[PDB]
Amino acid sequence: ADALGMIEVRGFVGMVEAADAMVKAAKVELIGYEKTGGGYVTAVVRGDVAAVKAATEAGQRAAERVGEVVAVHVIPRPHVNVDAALPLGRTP
Amino acid sequence: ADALGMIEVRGFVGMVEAADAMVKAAKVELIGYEKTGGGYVTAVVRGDVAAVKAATEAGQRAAERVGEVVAVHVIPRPHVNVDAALPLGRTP
Amino acid sequence: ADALGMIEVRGFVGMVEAADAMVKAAKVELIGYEKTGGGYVTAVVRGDVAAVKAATEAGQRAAERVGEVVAVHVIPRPHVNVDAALPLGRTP
Amino acid sequence: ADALGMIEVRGFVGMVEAADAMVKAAKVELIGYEKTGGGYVTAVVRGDVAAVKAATEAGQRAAERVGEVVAVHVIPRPHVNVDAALPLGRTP
Amino acid sequence: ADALGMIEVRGFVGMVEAADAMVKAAKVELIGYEKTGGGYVTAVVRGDVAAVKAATEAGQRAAERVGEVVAVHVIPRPHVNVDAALPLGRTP
Amino acid sequence: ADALGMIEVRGFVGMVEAADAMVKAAKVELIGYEKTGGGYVTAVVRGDVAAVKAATEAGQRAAERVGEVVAVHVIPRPHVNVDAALPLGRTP
Amino acid sequence: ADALGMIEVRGFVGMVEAADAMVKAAKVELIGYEKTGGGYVTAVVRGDVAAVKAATEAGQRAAERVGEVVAVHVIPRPHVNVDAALPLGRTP
Amino acid sequence: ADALGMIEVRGFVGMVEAADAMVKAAKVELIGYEKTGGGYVTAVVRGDVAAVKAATEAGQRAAERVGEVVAVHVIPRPHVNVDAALPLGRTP
Amino acid sequence: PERFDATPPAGEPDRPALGVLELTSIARGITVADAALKRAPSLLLMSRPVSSGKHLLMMRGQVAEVEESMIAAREIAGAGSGALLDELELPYAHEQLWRFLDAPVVADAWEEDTESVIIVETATVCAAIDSADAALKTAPVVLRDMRLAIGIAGKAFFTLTGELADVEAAAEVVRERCGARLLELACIARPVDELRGRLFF
Repeated sequence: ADALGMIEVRGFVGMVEAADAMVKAAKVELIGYEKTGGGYVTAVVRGDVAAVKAATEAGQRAAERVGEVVAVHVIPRPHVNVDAALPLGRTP
Repeated sequence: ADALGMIEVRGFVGMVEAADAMVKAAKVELIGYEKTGGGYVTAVVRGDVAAVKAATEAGQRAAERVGEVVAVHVIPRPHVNVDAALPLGRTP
Repeated sequence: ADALGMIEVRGFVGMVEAADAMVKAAKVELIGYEKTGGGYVTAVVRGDVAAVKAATEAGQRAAERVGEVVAVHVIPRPHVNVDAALPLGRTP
Repeated sequence: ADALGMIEVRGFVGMVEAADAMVKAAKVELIGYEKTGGGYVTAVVRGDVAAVKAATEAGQRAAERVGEVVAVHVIPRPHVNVDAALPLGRTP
Repeated sequence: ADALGMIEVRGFVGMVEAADAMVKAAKVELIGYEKTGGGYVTAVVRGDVAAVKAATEAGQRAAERVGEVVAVHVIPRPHVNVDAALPLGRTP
Repeated sequence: ADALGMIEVRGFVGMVEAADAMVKAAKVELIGYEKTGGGYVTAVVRGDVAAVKAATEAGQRAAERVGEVVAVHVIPRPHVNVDAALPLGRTP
Repeated sequence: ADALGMIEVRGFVGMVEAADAMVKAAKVELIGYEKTGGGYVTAVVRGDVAAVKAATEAGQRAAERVGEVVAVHVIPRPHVNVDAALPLGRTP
Repeated sequence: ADALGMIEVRGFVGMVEAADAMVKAAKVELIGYEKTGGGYVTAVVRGDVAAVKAATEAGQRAAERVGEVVAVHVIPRPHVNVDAALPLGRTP
Repeated sequence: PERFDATPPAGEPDRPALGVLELTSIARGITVADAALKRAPSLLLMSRPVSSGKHLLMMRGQVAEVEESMIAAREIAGAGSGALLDELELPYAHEQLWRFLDAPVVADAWEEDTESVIIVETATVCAAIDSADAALKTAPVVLRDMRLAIGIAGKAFFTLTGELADVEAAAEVVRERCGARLLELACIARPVDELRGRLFF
């Protein structure tokens, strides 16, 4: 459906700051977050590609001031099997 | 049954990028992902051997651009005990 | 009862390649796998002493290519308290 | 009540080797194993003080050969609050 | 019909090890072996193109440990005159 | 009668690659192959002179990549004694 | 099913000494011998994996004294296609 | 049945001189000869171990004067799986 | 006493291997014995204190089981004080060797087809069993009698019979497989009719 956008921070605090900057920078929908252990947490927003492309580059800019940003990436059209299997917020 | 392909990434973002590049490279079936803790997550595709050999070689090429890739490996004929014991999507 | 063999890999992919090579190289039984957190996964095969003694040294050779082998060890007679306490696939 | 003995190993294979050597070395009772995450697993035996004092000093000698031993300690009387609050085998 | 795969080894032992690695690595059909004299023997597997491409590169890796491999080659579509003249297990 | 083309390879695999490239280069007729022992084999094609002149120079180019090529030669008009005495496919 | 063991000797005398030492070392069965030409001859014993692993390491030690050993290798479980294609004494 | 003796010569002439000197040396029986290809031939005599032990050391002395001797060996008692698998003269 | 047979019955698994341990002490003889029975499931044939004060272990099983029990047994025996005198690990013992292990068997009669006799004595038990096994494998000889370190203070002897050429081939393989443990060998090429069959009496 909508475009996918992610921030991964080794730390809950930087992930919450990144999620706040993403939902303030553009019209996105913070679906939740993913905990892969070891302190890694991934904030996942999901909206159309210009909004999440502005939102993730604002959230990376706001999250590098407080945390250790591992990875930032935007998928413009996520595949239907990726939305069906991986927990991305639009599971049918 | 079908051939097996795996991308292990220390990070959820690189694993989602690898799991998207694998299913967009060819016709493979992303059965899911295994979380071994410590930030290591493994996307597991499973399909016929040409599709998974193109899929994982695209997912390795696309996951090293965003994250830390631990291991990439293709099993063309996994044994029936491997499917019966390990959760690889084709458990009888 | 039957002899024991284990491959511990820091990574799910190397453990799956080890667990495939052990059940292909000799007549063993992959009873399952143990997740101890932090990225460590242990494939546990179980069969008579010659088959597991060949299978673990084949799975160590096949698992050093793709993963990180932590420990390889063969217990030819696991004690009855070990099978009654640890989850090794022959608990009565 | 009974004397306590513990082998903590960063790894499942070293813990299985130590748990085999403890119950083969002396007459103790292997009650289970504690998974504190991050790769650490603790084998817990429990019997009278000479048997656990021999079993841990043999299981440490057998577990340093195959893995990484973190901590070895024998408690001859654990307090009743320790047995009632911690999962050590004799919880009423 | 199906794609062609060959491992030529100066030695029967390396040819048998290469044939075993080819039939264990993928779904190929070991149709026989060709004896051109002088100690050269050619193991010929036959199957679809990705399976034989994985099988011959597994058998080359497993046959150089036990001998000296002369030639490794995969033909994706052997011509009907080649299968009619050369003994490749598909002579009508 | 028809022109004659030959590729001699020390090895069966290079001869099969040569005999495949000769019949895929032009319209020739692979009548077979001669096994002179010691590992030397000779793929023998036979057809009209421009087709075999293209076929042998494609088979020489394709057989040097995979094997040891001993001799490549084209005979545009073989004598009738050469056909009647040697096994060249057109024995009356 | 049964494990495979082979000694290849450049010479009939060293191969007969190897094939005698293998069947005197352990309970193996000399199914036959293969003549690949060029002086290379290969003796093939077949039995369970510990017995053939002792038999071939006795036959190598008794065959280096009188002959030229080319290759020594043990296959603990040859696949059913290997026994169905290659002449190894257990053809169904 | 009786003991075994062999002279392997690269060449027919040295083998005939060795096979003459063995049957003129002591009471043996030239059962025949084995052609392993590549120019290697093997003369095989049978008899009790003193007679073949004198015959082979006369045949090695008489065969090095005329050709190239590869291997000389005497088996005092070939196993019953060697006479019944290898063409040595006592096949039932 | 039926565990010293060559072939097992139809309701029993096959155990063709053999392992002999010889130890200067008896206490770590028992320690080596139960360590070897802890690691791999080897059927222990005997744990017997024989003369000149030494403990003799004999174990039986499959090839991998005997090999694993022997590697445990020799990593326990050589612990500081090197009390392992000699060892032996036969992957497949000969069929005529099994019933000479438990008791000292002596021979009282031969057949008329017996030309020559060879008597071999070694300083250990392991060298005697090793040389007897090699000489039974390489030549058509018959093992007649065999004494293993009881009553003769650690030494061990055995006699073979057969054709003179066969027992001299057995003499060659025994002198090769012993080397320095053979005390002295004797090759009687024709025994007296007052001594054929009845040597020790």
